[PDB]
Amino acid sequence: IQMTQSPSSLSASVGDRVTITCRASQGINNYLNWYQQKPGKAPKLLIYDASKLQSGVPSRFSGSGSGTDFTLTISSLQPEDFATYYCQQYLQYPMTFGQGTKVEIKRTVAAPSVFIFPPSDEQLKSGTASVVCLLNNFYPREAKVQWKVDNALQSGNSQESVTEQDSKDSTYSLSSTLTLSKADYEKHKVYACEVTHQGLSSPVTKSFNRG
Amino acid sequence: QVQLVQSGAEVKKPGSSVKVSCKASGGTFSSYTISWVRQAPGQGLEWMGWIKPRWGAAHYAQKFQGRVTITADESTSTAYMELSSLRSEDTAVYYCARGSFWFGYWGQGTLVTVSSASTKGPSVFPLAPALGCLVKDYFPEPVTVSWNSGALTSGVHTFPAVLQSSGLYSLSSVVTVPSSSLGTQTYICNVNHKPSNTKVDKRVEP
Amino acid sequence: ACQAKRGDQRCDRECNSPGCGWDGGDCSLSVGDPWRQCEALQCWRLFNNSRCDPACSSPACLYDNFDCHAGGRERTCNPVYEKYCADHFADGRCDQGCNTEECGWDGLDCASEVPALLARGVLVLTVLLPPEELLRSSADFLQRLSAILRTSLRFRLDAHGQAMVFPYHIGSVVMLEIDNRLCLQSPENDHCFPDAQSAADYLGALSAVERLDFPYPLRDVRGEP
Ligand SMILES: *[C@@H]1O[C@H](CO)[C@@H](O)[C@H](O)[C@H]1NC(C)=O
Ligand SMILES: [Ca+2]
Ligand SMILES: [Ca+2]
Ligand SMILES: [Ca+2]
Repeated sequence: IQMTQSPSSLSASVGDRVTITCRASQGINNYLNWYQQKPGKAPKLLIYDASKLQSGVPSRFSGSGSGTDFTLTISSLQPEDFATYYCQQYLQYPMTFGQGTKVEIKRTVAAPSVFIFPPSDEQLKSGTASVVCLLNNFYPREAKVQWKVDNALQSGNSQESVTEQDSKDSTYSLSSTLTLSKADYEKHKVYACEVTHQGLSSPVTKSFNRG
Repeated sequence: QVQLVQSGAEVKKPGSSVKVSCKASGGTFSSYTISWVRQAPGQGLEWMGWIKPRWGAAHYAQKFQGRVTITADESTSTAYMELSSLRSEDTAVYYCARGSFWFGYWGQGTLVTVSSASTKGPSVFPLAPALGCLVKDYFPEPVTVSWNSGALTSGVHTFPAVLQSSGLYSLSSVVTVPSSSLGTQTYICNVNHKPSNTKVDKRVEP
Repeated sequence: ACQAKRGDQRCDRECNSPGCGWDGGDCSLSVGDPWRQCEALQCWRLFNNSRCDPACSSPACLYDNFDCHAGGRERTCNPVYEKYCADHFADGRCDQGCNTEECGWDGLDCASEVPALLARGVLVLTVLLPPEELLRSSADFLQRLSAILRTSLRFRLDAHGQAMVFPYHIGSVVMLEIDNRLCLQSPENDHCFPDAQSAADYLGALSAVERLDFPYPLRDVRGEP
């Protein structure tokens, strides 16, 4: 039984009414549970059998639905409700879960400030070159980073890492690291990072010339 | 109050086996079922199976047939999950939960990491001006990273450690400071790696 | 073989097999296929065996007749206490010896302060006994059904506070509610019927495997909203 949650990501503010839906591939009557999970913590049962509130769970959480379509409603969303929510069927084996709905804090659109770091001389000695592009304090989380080496679009040689939403300003930060051998790094001059984000009128390019 | 306490995090090489334990306290686990659920890094939840320690009956998800062994010791109120022929895809947090169909009570989760790479140490490379610090090619996790031994908390973004093609983790950290200060302010990045006891402290200069 | 007996409102054990559709439902209390949602096809063969079959333990697979949930003596009420529990069920006095799910929960006499947690719908039973006769042993009837379903059963009441037992056109049409107020009072609180049809399918599965020990001429069962 395939469980499909909608949306996968949801942006909301304190006090908002929030609705998360769960679609089962076949009818599961009312055999459905809802869980909350925070990073680095175990899931927490909220609702069992579609609409029954688990003891110790605040009344602001309510479940509804039957058959194939289910709804988790959070009435006045509180700060501690920003987490990932999962639905789970318990009708047939194996017990299966939805892919989760991450509930993040709304903020106004903020364009990233972009920075490019050449590999250090210290790293170059070891025979490896890491070129780092930083996208700092942006919102929403969606961003596109494109690497160009002497105007040649790079593919499969970069890794991105995104921070969790900031506790003070509700923004995201992202690092894109281009990895090359010292040999490949020394045969090229222009290293550029191109950033596409909602807050930017046009994609922004930060670059340097090797040496 | 009923509590489920799991064994500590595991580091395993491919082909090896892991055995995770879960101790129940408060309740006398005679009238209950203990379930095993795993969660791969950025992924969702996956049920592996269950056990009723009173009569020792176990049930498993088909995809874990032959590789998983679920047992329990009535006298110690403890359930065990043994997973054999370990693969890199088995790297996950393994949760112990109580209830068969729905779980109100959970364990804290045991982190198992399958990697054919040895407990190698990190190497710090500085990023000069926004100023950064790079922590490259270390195994396993975690790495501490505080600036000016903790002083500089203001505008610091510590990135989660992404796995490389080599099989080694790479974390990075960056701070946002003013352009005037750079020349005077001797900004330092400090990183502690405890599995390989590396206490590297580095300085950034443009 | 016996097509003339399929759905003839009389159970014939010679035709009571999954192939012959449990004698056209006549031997499964009008439940077509009690295992219709069960993901494993040969679960009915393992339903009657007094042993846990984990692959047949899902709610769809009718909890493998509770043999995974209640493995030991707690699977049944003690027969030496069975008449006592029937005589003292829902008499307004707490009898702790009958205050277990297998004995019928003393008809909730010990849990007057726990709010009702009713399952969805009404359990409808046709019993070939006149309403007067049926209600003359109603506590025994409810206690035994409560003991079988491992939950609390009571007569649904109408606007005038009367039990919803109607003449059958001969017999009775009995309307029951399932109160899970103590089912969900743990330990394994997941082995609880969420609705009246679930309970009706389970009763049909017991009648199909000839393991229903109910001293009443029960013809059929169904769940209704
Ligand atoms: C079901 O179990 C009871 C136990 O007494 C037995 O009498 C009955 O014959 C069994 N039914 C089948 C079809 O095996
Ligand atoms: Ca017949
Ligand atoms: Ca069985
Ligand atoms: Ca009583």
